[PDB]
Amino acid sequence: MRECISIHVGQAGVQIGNACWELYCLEHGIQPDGQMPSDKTIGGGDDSFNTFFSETGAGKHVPRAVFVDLEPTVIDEVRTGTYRQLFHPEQLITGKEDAANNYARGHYTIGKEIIDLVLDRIRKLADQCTGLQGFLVFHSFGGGTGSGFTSLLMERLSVDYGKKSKLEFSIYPAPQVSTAVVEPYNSILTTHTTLEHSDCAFMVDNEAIYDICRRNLDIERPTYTNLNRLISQIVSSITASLRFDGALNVDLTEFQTNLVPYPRIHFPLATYAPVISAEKAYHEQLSVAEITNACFEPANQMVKCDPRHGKYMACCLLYRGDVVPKDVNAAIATIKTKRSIQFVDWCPTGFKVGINYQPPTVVPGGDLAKVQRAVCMLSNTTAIAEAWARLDHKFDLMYAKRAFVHWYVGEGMEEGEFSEAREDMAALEKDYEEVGVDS
Amino acid sequence: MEVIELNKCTSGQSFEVILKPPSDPSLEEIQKKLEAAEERRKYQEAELLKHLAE
Amino acid sequence: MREIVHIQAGQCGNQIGAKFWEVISDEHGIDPTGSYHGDSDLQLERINVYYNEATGNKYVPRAILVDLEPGTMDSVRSGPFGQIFRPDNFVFGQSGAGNNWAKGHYTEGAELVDSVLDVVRKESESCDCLQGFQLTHSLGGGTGSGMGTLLISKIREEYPDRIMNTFSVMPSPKVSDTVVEPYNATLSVHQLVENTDETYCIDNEALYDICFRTLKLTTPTYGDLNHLVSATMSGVTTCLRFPGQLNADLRKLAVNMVPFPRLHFFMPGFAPLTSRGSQQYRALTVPELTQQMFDSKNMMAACDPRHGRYLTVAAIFRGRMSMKEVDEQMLNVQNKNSSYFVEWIPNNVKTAVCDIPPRGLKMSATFIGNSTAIQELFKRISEQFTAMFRRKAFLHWYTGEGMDEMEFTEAESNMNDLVSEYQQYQDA
Amino acid sequence: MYTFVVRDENSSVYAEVSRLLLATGQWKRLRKDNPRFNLMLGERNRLPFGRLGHEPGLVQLVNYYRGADKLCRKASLVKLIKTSPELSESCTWFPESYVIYPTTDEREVFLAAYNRGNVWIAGILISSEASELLDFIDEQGQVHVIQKYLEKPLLLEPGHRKFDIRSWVLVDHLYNIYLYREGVLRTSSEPYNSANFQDKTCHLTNHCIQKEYSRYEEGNEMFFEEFNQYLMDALNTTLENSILLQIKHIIRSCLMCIEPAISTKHLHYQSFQLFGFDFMVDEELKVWLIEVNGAPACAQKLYAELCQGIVDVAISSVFPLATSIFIKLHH
Ligand SMILES: Nc1nc2c(ncn2[C@@H]2O[C@H](COP(=O)(O)OP(=O)(O)OP(=O)(O)O)[C@@H](O)[C@H]2O)c(=O)[nH]1
Ligand SMILES: Nc1nc2c(ncn2[C@@H]2O[C@H](COP(=O)(O)OP(=O)(O)O)[C@@H](O)[C@H]2O)c(=O)[nH]1
Ligand SMILES: [Ca+2]
Ligand SMILES: [Mg+2]
Repeated sequence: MRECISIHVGQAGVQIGNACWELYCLEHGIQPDGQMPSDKTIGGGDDSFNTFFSETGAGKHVPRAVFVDLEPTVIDEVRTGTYRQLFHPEQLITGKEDAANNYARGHYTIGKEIIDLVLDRIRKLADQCTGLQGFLVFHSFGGGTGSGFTSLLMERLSVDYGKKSKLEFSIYPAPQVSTAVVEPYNSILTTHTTLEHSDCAFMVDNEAIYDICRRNLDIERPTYTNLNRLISQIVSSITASLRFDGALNVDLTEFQTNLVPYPRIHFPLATYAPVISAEKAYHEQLSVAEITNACFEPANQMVKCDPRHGKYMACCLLYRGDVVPKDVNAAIATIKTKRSIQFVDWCPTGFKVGINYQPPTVVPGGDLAKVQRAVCMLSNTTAIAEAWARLDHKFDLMYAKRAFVHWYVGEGMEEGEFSEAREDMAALEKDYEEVGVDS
Repeated sequence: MEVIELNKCTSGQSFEVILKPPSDPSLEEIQKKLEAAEERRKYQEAELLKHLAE
Repeated sequence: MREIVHIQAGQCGNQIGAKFWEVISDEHGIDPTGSYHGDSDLQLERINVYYNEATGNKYVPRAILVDLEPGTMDSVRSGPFGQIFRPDNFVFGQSGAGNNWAKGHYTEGAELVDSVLDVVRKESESCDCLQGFQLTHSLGGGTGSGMGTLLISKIREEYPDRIMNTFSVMPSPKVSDTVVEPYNATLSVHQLVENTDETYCIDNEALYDICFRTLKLTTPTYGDLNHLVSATMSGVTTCLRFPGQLNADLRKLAVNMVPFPRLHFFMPGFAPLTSRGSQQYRALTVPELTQQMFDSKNMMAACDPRHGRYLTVAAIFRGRMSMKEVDEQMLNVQNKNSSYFVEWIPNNVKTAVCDIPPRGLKMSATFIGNSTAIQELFKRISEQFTAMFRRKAFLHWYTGEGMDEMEFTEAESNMNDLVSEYQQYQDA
Repeated sequence: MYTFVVRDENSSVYAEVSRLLLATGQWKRLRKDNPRFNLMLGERNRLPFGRLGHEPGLVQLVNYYRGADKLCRKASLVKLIKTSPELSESCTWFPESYVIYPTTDEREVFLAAYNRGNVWIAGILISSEASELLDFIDEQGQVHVIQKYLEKPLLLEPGHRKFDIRSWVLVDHLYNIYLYREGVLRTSSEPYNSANFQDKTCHLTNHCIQKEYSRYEEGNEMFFEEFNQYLMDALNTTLENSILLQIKHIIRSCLMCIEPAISTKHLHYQSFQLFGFDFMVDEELKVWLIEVNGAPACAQKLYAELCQGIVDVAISSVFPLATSIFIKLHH
């Protein structure tokens, strides 16, 4: 058994954190006080679910995680909500002044001022770990902390834990819920600095989650709660394999082996289905064929983009519920004809499939209905570069006029770190173009 | 059209289905970079206090 | 919490400041004695941004009352809420400043200033997270104009890294008849360009035009003006005082509104406009609130917004309503008038909603625009200044305090620059 | 109100569209870089499809289908027909073609069928000899295609000259295939002379190279009522039966082949697009396809009508306001 540390950074990462950690608790049958009657290994055991929870001699199961906001308002809701008993005071790190949606502020000013306390607090968890494999980092691109501290922390982590894996769940900015206009600045900046320290990034575009909540759950004006609950389902599909008995995606190195042939193209597109309203009077259950096809409709992806215009370099199907290979292959067979699904030549046209027999768990009174089966696809398609092209364009419109630049410069950041960050993005978009988008 | 490495357990199954075959800086340099930023940040404030003291 | 130190100086300064306090004190449930008597814990949840905790569950405005003459001190101390201010926080001289910037900044204001800064230290020193200051003052007189901008220079020097916020009342010959106000205003604008992060431009031309035309106030008074200045102040500070996401501290506001350091002059706007004591018969529908708040008849700076381009814009909605509709309506605005927003700042309009409404309104909106069209206002002042500086007229009132022509030439040049700067960004 | 930007100032065709839209008080033209548009009249190359369909509050329409270039680039079209089971070598309305590269290559495979009457085509080079032909492109420095030059073209009279059929096809967001009723033959002025494969005059009907030499038709454009008449007076048939039946069949077969790859049915932006198909009638009245044109211009006579029809079926269909010139190709 090999443990993983979760690191939730900034408001978004921390609020998404409890969304996951709550769900995780429901799935493994853990209670708000760390108790898990089902575990009989009282005070330990190297069970698959220990990867995410450690055990206390009193029988409390404690997430292998640390949250860290540069301001206290959000984390205080974690040290007071239902699951306050469940975490450990020292894994909820907070500062006083935040980073005012300013990457440079959270990276340099205030970053420096609380990196070591974070790194230390993290080594604490690496010790009660017999074979730590790496970290999952949850953050937003747009905020001060989320963008600027995380990239700071990602570089100390490549120093402090060289042989360790780092995965990202990263929230791409959308104006329908964004609270800053400099967000493209912070997104490009933090992507650049972080690109070489992250083994695999899952970018959830707020815009995508938001329409999924509007169209499929009848929710008028989605709140962060709705968004964050849906993100916890998809996140739980990506991590189910690390906490349950399986042979596919058993440890974090396997994620980059399965999804990431090139190190820079490490942003797999996640696609999930079915997403049904709990209040739906009746819903005719969807079939393995029907859910698997849904995975090729752009309207279910965590990122609106067209994979028909782009090539694949990997694909994974993560089924939860009542699924058997016969149906899976059957369905593949048939979508293979109807849809346009070209891989790149130096890659086999093929799917890796995993099935967890236990259907998806829903937060009682949440927005999602229980479903007899569900699937998360993890395609690595070049089509996700669409997201970079549009973010880079917004960057270009503003930096041409130098709008807002003085806020980052005034914190010490040098104007050039803007152009070198952006130029790296152009490299990134160029590689995506070479690889895919040939035939 | 080719199921590979079917692995079964009481939690679920895992397999591969193929249809067609194929046709870093240092704590030193990190600190060298944070500090170049407070040196600029503190210089800017110097010049500002300097103006204000004029 | 992030605390804000409020300073209010001079006649104008001290009277819009007292009004602001009685309005937000109601909003937050504090009674004219400093004791909480509301319901919603949303009232108290951020109360310490603007108030201070004393034993008795009592709440003291973190306010400092400054003037070079005892008149206005005594009026406010004998106003409705005259009793809820830290009495050592009254700093006042005797001379007065006689509508003279140079006396507020240089000669009379000098004697008094350190006594003001002591209270500012004593207030700042007991802040866990001072975020900055907000000063209320006028720009056409002598104390608030001249001593206000001096205090701002002295405050930035002790707190170079806290935010500086001013509500600055601009002079208009529709409401005043002192000939030297264009001098005081240009000397003060020159200071504000260099030393404040965010300045709201409460223009007395706009305040008079609203009151006289729109509200049909035949014989308006400063209490009528100050009624518009009261609602606006409550509006643009909602995001600091109740729980929320957007523009919820002075820095985060600035990073959202100020794309270049000098262009930090804001054009406010309120809907619905109301004469005080106006019986409110109907609520505004969300599309009504939206249309009006963007309308020129509704600005607090007499500038044609269609004569420029919006650099950035913040919209605050208050009262129980539909975010689904606010969001629909705010989008439609930018979509049907899309050239009036610079295309080189994407998504430059941020919208907040506060469920708690202001007093006597079920529904209001408050608009904060950073529009290049505010060059019209500085231009108005600049042309009055020039008219009489080109003949060094009335200059003796100033050179006899030890000022020197050269200063007037500088303040004028920096403002003429500010205008050309706003104009270059009108063309992209 | 609706908003459009313009980003190809060389479109005779969508210059008419923007002119019409404006002339309604219901359409304003933003500046190309303003993102807050409903309609993008879109550039010819590297049009930023990635950026479309993300403005909330706005419904966005663009006048191209991402990936319609497969139909509209000669080397790609070939590969499209050859590979797509819907078309394949079962295809009998496409001249026999291969893709060749200067200095997936079908050069060996080309000669393979080159054997013993054999004339082919690549301005461009026509010749009945592999040498001089293959090496022409083998130097050229631009990938080109080798297509069997049709030796027995139907030739109009009086003249004994070859022509060229242009049909305009509009495909809206629903993937309705509209065929504009009026088409044009691009006629040759110099009587088509066999053994002149290097003449490039009588042999080529390109409106350009014909305006160099030219008589019977105003600017070498014959329209359908005249061509129908001639087809009746000689030949004894209709334009409908002999030719247009094949044409409607080729437009439908091509556009649907790619429909799964460019349909915007369930997409966050909508496409429509105007295609110009280029056909060749031959001696036995059998239609052949050559160019599909992705940004076609229009015969001067017909601009008024087609361009209004584009606005009508393709743009107003999506953005409404307050007999039909097209033939919907049913599928
Ligand atoms: N989907 C989603 N996005 C969120 C949530 N919370 C915050 N965000 C996004 O995250 C962005 C800022 O991220 P952070 O850098 O972490 O901001 P923060 O956590 O407040 O930390 P500071 O920026 O230092 O104040 C905001 O613009 C939001 O759009 C959430 O709960 N769900
Ligand atoms: N809008 C507004 N303007 C005011 C108010 N009180 C004074 N003023 C303006 O301030 C100017 C006088 O400035 P003054 O009070 O003498 O400045 P001070 O001596 O430095 O305090 C007049 O021209 C008025 O237009 C007020 O309550 N509201
Ligand atoms: Ca057990
Ligand atoms: Mg924040």
